[PDB]
Amino acid sequence: AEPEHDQRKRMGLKMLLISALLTSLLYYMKRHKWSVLKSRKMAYRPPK
Amino acid sequence: ALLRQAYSALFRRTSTFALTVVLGAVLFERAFDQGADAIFEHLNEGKLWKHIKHKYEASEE
Amino acid sequence: MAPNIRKSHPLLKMINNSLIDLPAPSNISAWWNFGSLLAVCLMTQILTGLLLAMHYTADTSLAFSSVAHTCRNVQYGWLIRNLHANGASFFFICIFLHIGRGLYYGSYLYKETWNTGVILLLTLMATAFVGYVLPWGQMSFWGATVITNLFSAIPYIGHTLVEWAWGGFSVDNPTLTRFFALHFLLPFAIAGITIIHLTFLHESGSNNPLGISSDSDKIPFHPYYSFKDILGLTLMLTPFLTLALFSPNLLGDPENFTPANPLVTPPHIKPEWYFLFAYAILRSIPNKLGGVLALAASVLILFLIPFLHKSKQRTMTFRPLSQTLFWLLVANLLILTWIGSQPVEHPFIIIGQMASLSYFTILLILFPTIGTLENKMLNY
Amino acid sequence: RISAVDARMVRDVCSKYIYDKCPALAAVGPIEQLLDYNRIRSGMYWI
Amino acid sequence: GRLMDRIRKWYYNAAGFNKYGLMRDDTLYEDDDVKEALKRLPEDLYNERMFRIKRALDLSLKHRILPKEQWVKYEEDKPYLEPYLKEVIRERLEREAWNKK
Ligand code: HEM
Ligand code: HEM
Ligand SMILES: CO/N=C(/C(=O)OC)c1ccccc1COc1cc(C)c(I)cc1C
Repeated sequence: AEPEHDQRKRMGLKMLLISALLTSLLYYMKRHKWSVLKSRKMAYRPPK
Repeated sequence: ALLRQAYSALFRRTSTFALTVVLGAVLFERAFDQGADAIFEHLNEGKLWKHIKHKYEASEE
Repeated sequence: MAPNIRKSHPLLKMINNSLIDLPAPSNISAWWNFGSLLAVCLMTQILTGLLLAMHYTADTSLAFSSVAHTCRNVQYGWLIRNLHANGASFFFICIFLHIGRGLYYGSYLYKETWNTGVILLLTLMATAFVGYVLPWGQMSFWGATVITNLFSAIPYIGHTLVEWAWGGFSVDNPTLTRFFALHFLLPFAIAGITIIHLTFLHESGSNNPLGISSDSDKIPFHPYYSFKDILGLTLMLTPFLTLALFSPNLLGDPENFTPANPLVTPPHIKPEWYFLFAYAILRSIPNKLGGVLALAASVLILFLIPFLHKSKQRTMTFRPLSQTLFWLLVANLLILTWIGSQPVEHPFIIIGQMASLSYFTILLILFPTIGTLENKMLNY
Repeated sequence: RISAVDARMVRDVCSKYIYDKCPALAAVGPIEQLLDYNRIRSGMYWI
Repeated sequence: GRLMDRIRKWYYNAAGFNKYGLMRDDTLYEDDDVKEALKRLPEDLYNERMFRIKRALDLSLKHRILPKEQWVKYEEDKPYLEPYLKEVIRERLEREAWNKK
């Protein structure tokens, strides 16, 4: 019924490893850029 | 310090950065494939044709 | 012209003024990632679909086998096939969260951006409908049968609107061929309209989780949301592929591995998960026509959401009452989905009509009401 | 010391102190149009 | 008795926009009336409302809130826009009715 069975699961593997590796990196990159807004501080200084 | 070396050498000049990514992808592939197949196969000892193959490959009829 | 060729060029100014220098709220959350996924999702279906269409044969005598051939003989055909069929799901999952988000944070107040969305949804639904008939399996055939057969319940122009769609007297080759064409077509219509959707959007700009002017703090789409969206992509893409690569048929009905046959009605004819909810409301009203209208309105109801907003605030962030009502609705939908996958027998039948009943009530009566009452509790 | 400077020298010295560095920025007034340190930071590299 | 008060104070704390330092009026959806109203606010009240919001947005982006101490308290919430807003609506209802006339 599914001759591909094997190759398809060998693929599923490579997929997770890469997927894991890549999602990690991209999370860092996303965090790294947003860091500028995340840390960011602000004050209201009317000229009272 | 590798990070600095890597920075100045590879990552600083946007042109070498891309060059690194290319050669880097090349090496990464070759190895990531080998290791994964190796993991997959090992995980399935004697179940693959690659394994049982010898029993009929030049040893019959 | 201007200094940088990004804002002056008649095209780079487009890519730029809608994906790079585009003003976006500093706080839009993860529930804002689905727009891009939906987009990405779309391009991917069209790509996988074309690749499949290049090996498909639209003819009752070869439909089922052309697909089988594609999986069994075409290089990576088996893969492409998966991705496409499963991509339909990712698509719907994505589109339902996209909608949910819109309901919860009052994005629908962006009337045109919204109504075009509704139109997008409808088109997508039709698309998956015709697409499902293509492999010509048992479910493909009977699904086509069950559904198209409802029109004959419309008055006068009924029995005709049907023998017209079928191009004959029953679902047969004539129908299959026009469905392939229709399926090949609609995705482009979708892409088209998707452009319009984003255009109306850009007029106002993105709404945001708090529902208050975000002009006080806007950020350039890039890199903030470029990166944020790409992350959202991989995060979702992971389970998609996981399900698609390890449990290929977790979702698909097996009756569709059996070539369609008009002399055998399957035991339980039911749609893919993403139609269940509507299949349930369809069967709640036992009266071929009434059930049809009830289905019709189960989706067309979205066009009314904008006019049923009574809150003084845009989002549900600060309206704990609406929230639970909202989550009640969500759950209300799971139940309806569950019912759709069940046979027409007690207890299901009653449980069925109930959820249906509540569904419309929550959206037509409760929400508007609770919202009014809520304003009074703020002393407004 | 000034006649010693040639283009080649200027490039190497500016690269040394300017290229890819994270700068300090001070904005005062109706500054809404100038934005994002990120964007400004990326202006620190590539011709 | 004080039922309405208990309720209002409850729902107020229930909604929890004070956790962001927002006043009730700071959360109003900006429809046409609200829009005119804000335009009538005195320079200061407007700037104060402005910062209050931008503050709450930066909080939402950060996924945080104000420390319990800074939360707006039900009875210290100043309804700065409502007086104006009601007028804008009065004026309009007048014009509106007068034009059918
Ligand atoms: C496949 C078609 C669709 C695609 C590709 C699409 C794409 C987008 C994109 C890219 C965005 C901006 C980012 C975001 O907020 O998600 C967006 C926003 C929006 N879409 Fe869609 N959309 C689709 C369907 C719909 C549907 C079905 C509805 C609802 C009935 C809808 C309602 C909205 C609204 C109201 C916004 C405003 C978001 C906000 O800022 O609050 N869209 N859509
Ligand atoms: C809006 C995007 C699309 C959606 C939602 C979609 C959905 C579907 C669905 C649900 C099926 C049945 C899959 C199955 O379970 O077997 C299908 C099949 C098919 N689709 Fe699409 N499709 C889309 C776009 C396309 C496009 C643009 C083409 C190519 C021009 C295409 C060509 C096909 C073909 C050849 C089949 C038959 C093969 C099969 O059954 O898998 N699709 N599509
Ligand atoms: C051709 O039948 N395709 C089906 C499917 O699930 O496609 C994805 C299918 C299979 C079995 C029974 C009913 C259907 C279609 O039913 C539909 C179709 C649409 C459009 C809607 I709104 C609502 C329902 C309930």
